Amino acid sequence: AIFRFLLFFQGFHNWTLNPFHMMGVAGVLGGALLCAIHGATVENTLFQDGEGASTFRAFNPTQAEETYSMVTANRFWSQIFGIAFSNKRWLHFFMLFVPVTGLWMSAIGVVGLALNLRSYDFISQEIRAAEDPEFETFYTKNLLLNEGIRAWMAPQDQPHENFVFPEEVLPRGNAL
Amino acid sequence: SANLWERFCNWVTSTDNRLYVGWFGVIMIPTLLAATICFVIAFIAAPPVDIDGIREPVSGSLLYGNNIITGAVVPSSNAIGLHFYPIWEAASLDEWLYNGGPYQLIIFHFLLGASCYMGRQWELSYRLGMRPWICVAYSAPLASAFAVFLIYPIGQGSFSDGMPLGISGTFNFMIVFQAEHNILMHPFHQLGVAGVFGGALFCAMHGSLVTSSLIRETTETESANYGYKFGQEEETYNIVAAHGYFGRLIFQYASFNNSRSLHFFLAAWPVVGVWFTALGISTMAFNLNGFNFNHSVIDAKGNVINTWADIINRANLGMEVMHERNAHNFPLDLA
Amino acid sequence: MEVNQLGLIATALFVLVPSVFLIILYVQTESQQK
Amino acid sequence: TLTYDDIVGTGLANKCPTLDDTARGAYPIDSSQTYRIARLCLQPTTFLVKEEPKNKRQEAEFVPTKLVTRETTSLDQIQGELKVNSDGSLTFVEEDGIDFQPVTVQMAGGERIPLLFTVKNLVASTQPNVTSITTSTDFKGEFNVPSYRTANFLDPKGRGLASGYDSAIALPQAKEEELARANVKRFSLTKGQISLNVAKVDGRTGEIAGTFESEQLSDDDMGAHEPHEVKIQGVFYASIEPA
Amino acid sequence: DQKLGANVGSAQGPTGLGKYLMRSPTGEIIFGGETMRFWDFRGPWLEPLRGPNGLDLNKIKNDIQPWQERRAAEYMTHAPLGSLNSVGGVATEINSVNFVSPRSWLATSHFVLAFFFLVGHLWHAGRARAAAAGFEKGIDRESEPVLSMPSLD
Amino acid sequence: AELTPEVLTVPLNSEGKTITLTEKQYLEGKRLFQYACASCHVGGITKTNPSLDLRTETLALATPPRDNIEGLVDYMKNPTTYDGEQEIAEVHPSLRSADIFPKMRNLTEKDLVAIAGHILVEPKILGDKWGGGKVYY
Amino acid sequence: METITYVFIFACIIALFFFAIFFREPPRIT
Amino acid sequence: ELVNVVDEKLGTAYGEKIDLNNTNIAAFIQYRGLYPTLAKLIVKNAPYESVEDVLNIPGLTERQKQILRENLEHFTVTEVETALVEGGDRYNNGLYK
Amino acid sequence: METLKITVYIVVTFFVLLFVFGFLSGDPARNPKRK
Amino acid sequence: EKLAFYDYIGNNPAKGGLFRTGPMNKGDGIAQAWKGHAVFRNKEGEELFVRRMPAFFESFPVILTDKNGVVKADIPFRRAESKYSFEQQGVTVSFYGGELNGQTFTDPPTVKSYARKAIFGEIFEFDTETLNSDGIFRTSPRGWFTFAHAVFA
Ligand SMILES: CCCCCCCCCCCCCCCCCC(=O)OC[C@H](CO[C@@H]1O[C@H](COC2O[C@H](CO)[C@H](O)[C@H](O)[C@H]2O)[C@H](O)[C@H](O)[C@H]1O)OC(=O)CCCCCCCCCCCCCCCCC
Ligand code: CLA
Ligand code: CLA
Ligand code: CLA
Ligand SMILES: C=Cc1c(C)c2cc3nc(c4c5[nH]c(cc6nc(cc1[nH]2)C(C)=C6CC)c(C)c5C(=O)[C@@H]4C(=O)OC)[C@@H](CCC(=O)OC/C=C(\C)CCC[C@@H](C)CCC[C@H](C)CCCC(C)C)[C@@H]3C
Ligand SMILES: CC(C)=CCC/C(C)=C/CC/C(C)=C/CC/C(C)=C/CC/C(C)=C/CC/C(C)=C/CC/C(C)=C/CC/C(C)=C/CC/C(C)=C/CC1=CC(=O)C(C)=C(C)C1=O
Ligand SMILES: [Ca+2]
Ligand SMILES: [Fe+2]
Repeated sequence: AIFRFLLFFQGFHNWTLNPFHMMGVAGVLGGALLCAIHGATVENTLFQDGEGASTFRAFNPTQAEETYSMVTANRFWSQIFGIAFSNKRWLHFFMLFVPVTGLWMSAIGVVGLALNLRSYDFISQEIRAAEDPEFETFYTKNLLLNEGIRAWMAPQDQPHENFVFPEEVLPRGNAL
Repeated sequence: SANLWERFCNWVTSTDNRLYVGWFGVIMIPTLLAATICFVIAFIAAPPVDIDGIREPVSGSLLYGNNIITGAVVPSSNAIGLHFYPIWEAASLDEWLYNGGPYQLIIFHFLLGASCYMGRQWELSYRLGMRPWICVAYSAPLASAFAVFLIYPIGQGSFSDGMPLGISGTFNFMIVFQAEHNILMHPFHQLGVAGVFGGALFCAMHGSLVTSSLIRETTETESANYGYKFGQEEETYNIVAAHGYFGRLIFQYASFNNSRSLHFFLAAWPVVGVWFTALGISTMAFNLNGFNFNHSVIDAKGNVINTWADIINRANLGMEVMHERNAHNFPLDLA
Repeated sequence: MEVNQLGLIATALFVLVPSVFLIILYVQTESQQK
Repeated sequence: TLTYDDIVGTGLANKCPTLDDTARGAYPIDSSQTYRIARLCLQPTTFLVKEEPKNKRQEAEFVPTKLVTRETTSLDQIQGELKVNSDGSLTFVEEDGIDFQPVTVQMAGGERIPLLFTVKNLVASTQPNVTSITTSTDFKGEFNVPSYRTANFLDPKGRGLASGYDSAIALPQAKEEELARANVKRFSLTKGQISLNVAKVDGRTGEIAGTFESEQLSDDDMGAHEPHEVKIQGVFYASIEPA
Repeated sequence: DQKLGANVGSAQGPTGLGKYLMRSPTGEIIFGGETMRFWDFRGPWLEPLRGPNGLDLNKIKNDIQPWQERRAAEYMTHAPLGSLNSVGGVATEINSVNFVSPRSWLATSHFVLAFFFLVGHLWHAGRARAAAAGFEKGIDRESEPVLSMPSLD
Repeated sequence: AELTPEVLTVPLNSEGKTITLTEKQYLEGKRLFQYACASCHVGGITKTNPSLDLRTETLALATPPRDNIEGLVDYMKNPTTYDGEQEIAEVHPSLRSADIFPKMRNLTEKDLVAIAGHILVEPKILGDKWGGGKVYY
Repeated sequence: METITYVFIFACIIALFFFAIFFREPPRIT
Repeated sequence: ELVNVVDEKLGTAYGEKIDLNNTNIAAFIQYRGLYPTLAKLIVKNAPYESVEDVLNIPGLTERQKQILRENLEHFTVTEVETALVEGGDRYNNGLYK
Repeated sequence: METLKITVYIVVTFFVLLFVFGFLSGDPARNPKRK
Repeated sequence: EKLAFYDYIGNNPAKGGLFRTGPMNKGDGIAQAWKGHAVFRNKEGEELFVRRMPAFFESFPVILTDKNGVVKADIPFRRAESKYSFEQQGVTVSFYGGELNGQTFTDPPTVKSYARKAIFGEIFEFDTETLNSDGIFRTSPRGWFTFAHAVFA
């Protein structure tokens, strides 16, 4: 019942093309990166505080020294990515920021979809597509996918509208 | 000269280079410069590509009417399928740009380099005396590019079915995928979103817990960040106060107190979840799709009682029935 | 093509203005003695 | 003879057969014995696209163009009866075969010029009184050039002739007179000229060879813009047999 | 359609490419439609129709045998498309034909296994190299290698 | 809202006489229909030739009439074209060709009657769905 | 005009990249 | 002026009855015993100048001629339209279920 | 065009050799301690 | 006129887009006059009705039904088997009150044009020149104020 909410938004609001939804994902996707990346950076940049292989027990629940080489981590990334943290206070605040900002943006985009004030089309594109029949972008392509979603779904998805779309009116490509 | 080659190997491998050009790097640096340089030119000036092999060019570059959001580098022709299409396989560049040659030059060099990029994430860790495995975290996002840029095409029989290199072009890959595979209804994708949602979630948890339990060493009107010096001996936050709060939010045994176990979980979760998402695309590349509950619940007479699973099928049919307008000549979509 | 006339200036000031902001600060920070 | 595998990938498959320098003979025509063409074949070598003077009329010369698609140009398996006529001439009449191939060539500017290189419904003829087919025994005639794209083809915005949208649905309240031409699809049908002039005969097996030159129009894109004039030069191979 | 009186050789499809037969990039005659991507398929049932230039319009025109017609029909209706819960067909299909090609099962199971094993490789190889040189349990608090290297800054 | 005997009572022969199936035959047919038909006739259509469906009306205008137990049964033994002017047992499963379509070997006259009954009963329950394709899914 | 604007910003981000990697504030210890 | 020949054809006999010169072959499946054999002959045997000219297809067995006579009321005939006949569209116009 | 193929080929060989003859050069050796 | 004007989907704040800038006039154009009420009928004299466009839909199909809601006519996508084309039904359109008052139109294209318009409610006459409109709906101040305050809040 949530997947149709997704499909709906594509089909009717062309939500994937919305600047705010994009920021949304950049944050959630980018947030799930910091998560993974920071975790691994820590586990493979640890000091030896035990004689075992399973280094989990080797941890001081009672502070004291940093359990992983923040100095080594810095040099690693500074040589493989070119950029690297060097202020755990910032590295951790950043981790709060990225995914919380992302979700905030994805919200605004929807607050706009309430009024249907969507980010459906690019006018310059539509105008050229009207006059010139050979102009085709991955954008125009998508809009057609939407037409199909709307036409074939609307009927059983909005019962209160007693929709009746004769077979001949249903948009369809060749053969399919 | 202690011996040129002996020296060369000492430089390459040198851990004193601003950027660690490694052994894997010797393959990476060039392949990645080609991929990048070809892309940027393509995306800006490449001409229309007959992606579907039906002589119906799709222009996806800026200079040919696209903007950042719509523009993309279009996949090689379907007329080409899985055949290798190196520039030296075309009567001319004009022919090569029309059949989507740039696409292959890019995906192959990128995938090649992005792998070595992994090989490097190991090497440097070795030359520095740190434990490996970071490169194993990066195996997830890589294993995805692979699934989306190569496995899926191999499986489907053509590179023209690989994900395009552009914003909208990607949404296309998604919307159609869903129609042909009903991915949202597949265990692997779900595990994928759990990992991504979860990741972002946890990323926020850690991030906040820690940042909120920092030991005071800063002024009231001074960036709380300065309270940390690069190359500190002791910790910069009270991981015992952190655990104290979080243990009370939910309940003690449901909270981490071992920074090492915390960080393993922090890495394990997203990487494991994305691994499954990548295996999903690599699996639905052989047509083992999501659950098909169409017309499952039926009543006492035989009538079909719809579920949300059915409302999903209609939305899928719309996509099926409209994608690739002119490419089909027969009843079943087996390609 | 058939784009918006103000699009150019909207993008220009959208980049300039805040960039000019940061820059004014960074340089005035950077030049503070000791 | 070579098997499929002996040709696959060589491009050899898109080449009409050839006769050797020897075979420059002459085939006899019984005029009382029906004959047919077991296999006509046309291989393009060049595609020239007549240019336009613009306002200032200065004549328009055909210009070479690059073949942007690949080796998919050849017409093969053409077949029909080669009836002998009262005046002793011969007229070929095609029935069926791979009689058309969609070709696309680029130009100076970078413009892609798609055409439906064909010879559908060919009606080639020769000189009156032609007892035996000698080297250079001109065949000339017309054929039909159907619309490049067929009735069902839909443009990037869904509009089509036999199917598809009625208008620019992306611009719900726009004036329509201006968009007229691009919303209303028209199906073009035209005539073409070709001449198959022999160069190699071989009365022995009754298989002649040569070169052709044909002219036709290119795609007008469901009538959205004007078609370009095209000239096509190549070679052909025909298999004449009593039958 | 050929039985309905259609001339497969000259049939023109929506795009102007050839409803039933078209040419591959190197000139050979192949089946048309999205199936142009599989022109590399060879098979007992289909070979007898192939000529030295690919599908021969004469054999296709009168040498097609019934066992082939039903072979093509069988295989057409048993393509390797199906769902996790084993519902043969396209994702939009209806329940009834419970089937998922053995070729799909095998191929997926083994790509997963094949994959995870490549991770297994990376993991056990990464461990072995640190184990050998000897640091797979942490950086020596005392002798921290990085700390003896010049600053690149 | 149930499959009563009524919904099961379908035309037996051309001369109006009818027969009434039982919930056992029905299910049994439905199972057999899946075993030897769905492959190509899933949901009343025909994948290897979409022009001819199993809609009762389509079977009514068939030649001979195939819209009754007797009809469909004959068909499953000696199949013909829509005008009946040609036997197709060679490329269509049937009893006279079980050597070529093994799935048809087990099949006994009892089974053929059920399959036939299913075809006439389905549209009675599903209606338009049975004939049409994805449009109705 | 649009193309120019898109490429410019891109060119500006790459410039940033450069300066960020090669002209950062050297990261000092203790 | 510009017009969609097909949408215009639907305002004539074609659009009300099986057009022997345009309508696609599958249309014959809506009447008893016309499909396979006869529909092929009708379509295969080019255009007709009047519905009855169908009764004149060479070879038609006496029974076929009978059937044809019966269904003539369901046929008509109009100018051959290229958009509808080209591409062999009368044997397969890209429509299935 | 047949040239470019040659060149490309040469170029890729160089790097691929540089790569194999690289790890071959006693790579285990290169690292902080035990070697 | 004023009353008829409110019965036009082009004044529905729910139509529009986030980057579809400007007044409502840059869209459909400056409203000039009410063409009049359009009544559609088919050969039998039966009066048909145009199914209106729900705000949710960017594009919507032209479907015509009688009082009881039975589909009597429509504008087909695939003509191959259309049963209700305006052509096959002799659909006609007549106007009452307004610019087109007292007039009737019967040539398919013109009838369909107006049918295509009926979808948005009362048919009007716009001046698209002046503002160089593009014919793509934009939202009213009511709409913008609402979006802005819901976000700020
Ligand atoms: C970072 C940490 C990461 C940790 C990661 C952990 C990963 C753990 C993975 C664990 C398990 C993977 C399981 C794969 C299962 C595949 C099951 C399946 O193929 O099953 C097939 C069956 C069959 O279903 C039946 O399918 C049937 C019919 O098929 C057919 O039958 C018909 C006749 O009956 C006809 O013949 C027809 O043609 C034919 O196709 C009928 O329709 C039935 O009505 C229908 O019930 O499955 C059913 O019933 C299924 C009911 C399923 C509920 C499934 C939930 C699955 C996953 C939930 C995941 C939640 C994750 C949250 C994660 C949070 C954080 C990570
Ligand atoms: C490819 C990557 C991608 C990514 C990263 C995202 C990311 C996101 N999307 Mg998209 N989306 C995509 C692709 C993507 N999307 C595509 C292709 C489509 C189709 C076009 C959509 C369509 C879409 C829609 C329609 C929506 C999103 C929304 C969102 C955001 C949701 C926020 C969230 O996590 O819920 C937040 C969840 C909560 C607050 C609930 C938390 C409840 C907690 C407190 C307790 C649970 C406890 C419970 C009691 C325990 C027991 C449970 C029981 C089941 C066992 C998020 C930023 C949503 C959005 O924009 O929101 C503003 C939205 O509506 N997306
Ligand atoms: C508003 C509430 C809401 C809620 C509760 C959910 C909840 C869920 N969504 Mg959903 N979603 C929402 C809004 C919401 N969504 C919106 C607005 C959108 C966009 C339109 C989506 C889009 C979306 C997608 C695309 C997917 C989901 C999925 C899921 C499930 C993910 C599990 C996970 O890893 O989460 C992170 C959470 C955890 C790791 C913690 C587990 C919490 C729960 C399960 C248990 C708590 C247990 C108990 C209370 C505590 C222990 C007590 C002790 C005594 C035993 C989950 C049930 C996925 C799915 O279907 O998976 C099968 C999926 O693919 N959602
Ligand atoms: C507070 C509410 C408010 C509202 C509802 C409006 C509404 C309107 N204005 Mg005004 N306006 C306002 C405040 C407001 N204005 C102010 C303060 C000024 C002076 C600066 C103006 C100056 C003004 C002019 C000069 C004109 C209008 C016009 C219009 C109408 C334009 C129609 C349109 O397409 O909008 C377009 C709406 C948008 C583009 C909003 C999108 C904002 C997005 C792009 C960016 C958010 C940026 C941020 C960086 C995102 C993420 C950040 C990250 C850190 C998280 C519309 C009725 C036009 C008119 O009256 O025509 C007849 C006109 O010419 N307005
Ligand atoms: C889709 C969202 C997503 C993106 C975009 C993304 C991106 C990135 N992740 C990286 C790293 C990582 N990501 C990680 C975990 C994760 N990453 C995730 C999700 C993402 N990660 C998730 C969910 C996880 C958790 C499992 C890890 C653990 C790492 C790393 O270690 C690595 C890193 O170094 O981070 C610091 C970076 C590797 C850069 C590189 O080697 O460039 C190579 C090329 C460069 C720099 C420039 C040349 C560009 C040329 C080759 C491009 C040619 C064109 C492309 C092939 C086309 C693609 C573009 C599309 C728009 C079509 C890169 C910025
Ligand atoms: C002319 C031409 C070719 C033009 C264009 C070509 C083209 C296709 C361009 C595409 C680009 C494009 C338009 C993208 C659109 C997306 C976009 C710009 C969105 C912008 C708006 C947006 C998302 C705003 C807010 C949301 C948000 C916070 C997103 C955050 C994303 C983000 C930065 C994620 C992090 C990714 C990442 C690599 C983090 C690394 C962190 C760090 C280096 C780890 C190293 C490290 C780890 C440790 O653990 C420790 C301990 C230390 C010490 C340490 O160092
Ligand atoms: Ca020109
Ligand atoms: Fe941390």
